Amino acid sequence: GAMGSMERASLIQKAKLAEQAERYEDMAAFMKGAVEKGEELSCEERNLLSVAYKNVVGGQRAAWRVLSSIEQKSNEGPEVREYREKVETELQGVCDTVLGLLDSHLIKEAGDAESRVFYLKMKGDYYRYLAEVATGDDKKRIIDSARSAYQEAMDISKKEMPPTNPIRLGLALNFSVFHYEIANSPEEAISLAKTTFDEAMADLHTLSEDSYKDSTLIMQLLRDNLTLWT
Amino acid sequence: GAMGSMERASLIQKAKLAEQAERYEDMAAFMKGAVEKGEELSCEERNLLSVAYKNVVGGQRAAWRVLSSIEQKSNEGPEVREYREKVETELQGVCDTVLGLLDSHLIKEAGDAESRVFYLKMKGDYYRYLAEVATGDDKKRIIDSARSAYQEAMDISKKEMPPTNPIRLGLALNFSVFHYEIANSPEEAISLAKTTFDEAMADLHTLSEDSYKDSTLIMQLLRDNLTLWT
Amino acid sequence: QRSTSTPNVH
Amino acid sequence: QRSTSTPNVH
Ligand SMILES: *CC(=O)N1CC2(C1)CN(S(=O)(=O)c1ccc(Br)c(F)c1)CCO2
Ligand SMILES: *CC(=O)N1CC2(C1)CN(S(=O)(=O)c1ccc(Br)c(F)c1)CCO2
Ligand SMILES: [Cl-]
Ligand SMILES: [Cl-]
Ligand SMILES: [Mg+2]
Ligand SMILES: [Mg+2]
Ligand SMILES: [Mg+2]
Ligand SMILES: [Mg+2]
Repeated sequence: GAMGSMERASLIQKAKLAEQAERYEDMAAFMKGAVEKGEELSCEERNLLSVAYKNVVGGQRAAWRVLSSIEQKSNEGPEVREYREKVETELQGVCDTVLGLLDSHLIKEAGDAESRVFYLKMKGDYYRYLAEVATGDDKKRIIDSARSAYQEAMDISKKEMPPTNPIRLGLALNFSVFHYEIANSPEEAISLAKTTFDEAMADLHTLSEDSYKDSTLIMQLLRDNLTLWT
Repeated sequence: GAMGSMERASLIQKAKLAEQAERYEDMAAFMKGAVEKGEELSCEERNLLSVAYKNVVGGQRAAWRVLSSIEQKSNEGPEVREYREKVETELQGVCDTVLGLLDSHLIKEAGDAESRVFYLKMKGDYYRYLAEVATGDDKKRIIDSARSAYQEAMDISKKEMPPTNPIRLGLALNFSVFHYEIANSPEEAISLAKTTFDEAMADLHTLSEDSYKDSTLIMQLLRDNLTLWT
Repeated sequence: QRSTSTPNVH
Repeated sequence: QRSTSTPNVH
């Protein structure tokens, strides 16, 4: 790859600079190069990978939603559809890149619970992003692949992590969004979000000194979705 | 080019969609393809070209300033300099693209005063952006090329446009920034900004129904720079 | 309104 | 503080 000649530590360092400069495509490129060195990623490095690609794909999803809304409202020339398809193809390409890195390099049987849950959560998310723009026999394959990855992550997180762990919380938040927005299962979504919030609250003393601000943020977002969904 | 097979009107239409989707690199690509059709650009289309490229180069300038500040503060590994040089090269490439389009296609002797002043203002701006990151024998060539383009624009605008015209105002604003930030001529900058504001105010009745909000915005920015500079 | 998912942080 | 130049509009 384009990053193959750079030392791993330099790639990490440049990803941090790219984050500071809000150059998220660069920072995704640096982190992909780091992943391709074939060594595990620490928690801090998983965060860099996550932030970079989420920023990239987030901007594409936002663009796709604008174009799709313009498109549907003109279904009430080919240019809107062509440009929406262009952005769509690029978004799919980024999700394919992430899902390929997860399968080729990051997801494995070894490693701590955080890493295993985090990468499986990632896999569920990027299948969910593919599902947001999918239609045909592609779309069934995609939705099940998302649910499957989320379910593996949930099983591990319930067995290995406290119910306030921010990866476990963020996973459950994102699975409940899958249920509501992707799987047309509002009751599964309210159920999962309610269980997750209540169980975190029931074992609030398990909050960690180094991540409680993240935990309490996700529980507030669970509550916001519950409010929106009821 | 990549846009050579698309109809001019479709390129304009897609630039407008890209603006709506905040896809400014796409919208710059569409507008460049439109320019390459070899027909004049209307006022509305000049605005599309301007908005697209300014957004692109603005993000690169912001990134370069972050990296340059990190670099200078570590002058008190090679990675910061290498990445700043990478962003620098990309910024220069975009300015070269704009300056090439101006020279190859847009700047000419014919056309109305607005178009001629606007493109020469553009040329001054993108030389100024090159000057922000230049150093050597490149840097003298660049600074004079900027001043030269701004001066041509000023001469035309003072002869052909009312003193509230927003292109004339924006040109004078940007020339005064050149004086202050690039040419180390604070007195020329305060002088130009003061003359420009006072002359617009003296002939305030020349405000146009279709652009007075733009005019009065630039005069406020002239006043802000005057306040900052005194 | 759209459901909220896990945000970017840190 | 940095000088302000012409902004993006419309
Ligand atoms: C330690 C580790 O493996 N991390 C990955 C990490 C930190 C967590 N996430 S997350 O689980 O998606 C998440 C994101 C945002 C919040 Br507020 C949260 F609680 C969890 C993303 C990457 O950083
Ligand atoms: C009609 C025409 O040729 N236009 C180019 C145009 C409209 C003006 N500019 S500008 O002169 O750089 C300018 C930008 C922002 C404001 Br508030 C302003 F008063 C002038 C940029 C492109 O649109
Ligand atoms: Cl297209
Ligand atoms: Cl680099
Ligand atoms: Mg080595
Ligand atoms: Mg498609
Ligand atoms: Mg034709
Ligand atoms: Mg250089």
